[PDB]
Amino acid sequence: ESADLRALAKHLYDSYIKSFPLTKAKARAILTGKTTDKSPFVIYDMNSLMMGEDKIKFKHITPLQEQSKEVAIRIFQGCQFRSVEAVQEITEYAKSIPGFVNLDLNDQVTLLKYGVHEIIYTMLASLMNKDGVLISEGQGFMTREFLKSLRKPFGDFMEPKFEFAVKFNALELDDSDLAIFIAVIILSGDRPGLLNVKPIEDIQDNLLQALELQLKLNHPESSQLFAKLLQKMTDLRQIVTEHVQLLQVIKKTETDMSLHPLLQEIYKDLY
Ligand SMILES: CN(CCOc1ccc(C[C@@H]2SC(=O)NC2=O)cc1)c1ccccn1
Repeated sequence: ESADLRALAKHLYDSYIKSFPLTKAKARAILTGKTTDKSPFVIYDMNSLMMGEDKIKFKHITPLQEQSKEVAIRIFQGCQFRSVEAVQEITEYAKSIPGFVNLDLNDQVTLLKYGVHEIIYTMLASLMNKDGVLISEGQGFMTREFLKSLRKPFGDFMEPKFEFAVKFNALELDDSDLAIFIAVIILSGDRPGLLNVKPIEDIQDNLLQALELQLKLNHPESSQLFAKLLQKMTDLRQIVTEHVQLLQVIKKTETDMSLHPLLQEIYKDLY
């Protein structure tokens, strides 16, 4: 019934607020000009990239990769580092979805493993506009053209995300909508190697109802927003497979690669 669907929507939105530091609301403000405390440092070329990394050096030190390697790869490892952090926030959020923790532990792993990237790219869109993407928790803004200049391999790993983002952001979803959308993505019963599909689908069915109600109430005038949003799920899935193909190419043609352990777990045998 409706009351429970709304309570489910709010539960998810609250845990979403607690699990993810940089929400779309905060992100759009920064990208717009609101919040009077700092303007994002913009990296649009190699000089600015240097100045950006220097400023980070004026500050304390953090276990990362303080250059001596190629730009395209530092940037590449930078995204992966941020992804490791994302996996932890997303996993915490996943555990807040009613029913999730009670699913077979193996399926939780599988759902997480296949849904984490689709969620990372969904959340990333919130930090992107047609010209760039926020980095360092809003501290910075790296341009789309700069990312597209990196040597060919790495020069085009973000372009598909930007293209998806522009389309996705045109739906103008807010955080309360995204929180439910993300839950629907995690609770996908079509993931490879699932042992108990039934339990997963019943949870997703409730999530879908809650999402539909949310979009109708929060966006009364947006015609077929629900259906359009569900279709974006095909694009997200494609972005992930593309990315995995690009990772294979790199592993096959780069001297060496090196992927963070947590990411190694996620990528080990994935679509
Ligand atoms: C926050 N930014 C913005 C771009 O942000 C991302 C792009 C792709 C991912 C997915 C990663 S990259 C990989 O191979 N596997 C993954 O899970 C995650 C974030 C940066 C950009 C440069 C340096 C540090 N930070």
